Amino acid sequence: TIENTVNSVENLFDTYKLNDTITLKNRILMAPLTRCMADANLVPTDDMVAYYARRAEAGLIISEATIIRPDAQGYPNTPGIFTQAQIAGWRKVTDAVHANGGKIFVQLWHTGRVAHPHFFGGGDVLAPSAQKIEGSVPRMRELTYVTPKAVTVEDIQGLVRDYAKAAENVIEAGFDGVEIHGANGYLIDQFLHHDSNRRTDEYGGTPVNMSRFALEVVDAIIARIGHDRTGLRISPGAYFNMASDSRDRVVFDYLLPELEKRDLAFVHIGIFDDSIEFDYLGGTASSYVRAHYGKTLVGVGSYSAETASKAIAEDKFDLIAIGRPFIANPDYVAKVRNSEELVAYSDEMLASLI
Ligand SMILES: Cc1cc2nc3c(=O)[nH]c(=O)nc-3n(C[C@H](O)[C@H](O)[C@H](O)COP(=O)(O)O)c2cc1C
Ligand SMILES: CCCCCCCCCCCCCCCCCC
Repeated sequence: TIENTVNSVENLFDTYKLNDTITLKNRILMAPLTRCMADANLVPTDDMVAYYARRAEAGLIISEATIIRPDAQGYPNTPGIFTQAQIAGWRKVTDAVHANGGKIFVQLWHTGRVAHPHFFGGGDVLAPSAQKIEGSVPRMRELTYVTPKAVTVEDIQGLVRDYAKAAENVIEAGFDGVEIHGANGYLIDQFLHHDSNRRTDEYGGTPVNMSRFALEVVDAIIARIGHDRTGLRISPGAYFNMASDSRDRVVFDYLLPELEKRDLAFVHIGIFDDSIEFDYLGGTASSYVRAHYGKTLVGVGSYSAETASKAIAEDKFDLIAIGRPFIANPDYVAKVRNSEELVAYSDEMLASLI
């Protein structure tokens, strides 16, 4: 059991060969963490360069979610990678991480129905279906979510194009690869769940159809940058801006073996506390995926170094992403290596980019 922790987490420091292109120096990933600190042009700042550079002891950094085009924006100051200036800003980040002996993937984002037109000149919010989420944008004054426009198949083609163009830009910006943000209720996840996907065309209504958009995005990105540089984050369990539906499981039962055919760099779970069991998945999100997918898996969500080490020892997943503790402890890896006390995260830490 994971709770029966032991007095060594040596396995976290194992070298891990993702594939013939990339070997990680340890099993510890910096989880993607939106910080809302990019500039008015959504260009990474020199403060963001320093922030990522000081975490280069991680085996791999996954960047904050990075938007693929303007109508993807749902939160303030989230960086993009669709303009030349954005590419140049990210190149400073990746050069600094590499110079510090690290590796970094960008996380490519479209928020779908969680976008807000305040950020993009009053344009249409896009989603699989005209199903609005509840509420308003967090930490902003009165930006109520709107009913999305159900994308047309031409919109879908343009979105696939723009994911692929972003992936090309990512390589120009010097990243080691891309994590596709297929998780946490955002655009790709919206196609994979019945709450958000009420379509009756070739993108809805069956597991094959509901998986089609995700697989088209994956395949278009692989065609641009290669499978060894492409990972995917997924949320089989509904929990953020997503209502649950008992039929969603069979979508993922179809998707996961299809993903295995693409020989991705990794699949990564998107969850906050992986100790939570989901009724519809027969247990935890990671155990569900591990039962349906036989290649490298990144676990995440309320793990300590000790419980992550135990889970990996027990073959539950291969790599551990660490989120909140990497905000509270820039030197997380060194402190874990040296058995030093770690500071607990508090939400108040988000005000500071350190
Ligand atoms: C402030 C904050 C921002 C986040 N932003 C993202 C994001 O950009 N992309 C994403 O996929 N997950 C995001 N997450 C989720 C984390 O990647 C991670 O799954 C979560 O924090 C659980 O891991 P932890 O317990 O180690 O923090 C965010 C989490 C937090 C706390
Ligand atoms: C945007 C990143 C930071 C978000 C902070 C607020 C928390 C969002 C995630 C909530 C995690 C708990 C989910 C409750 C869902 C029920 C599932 C069983």
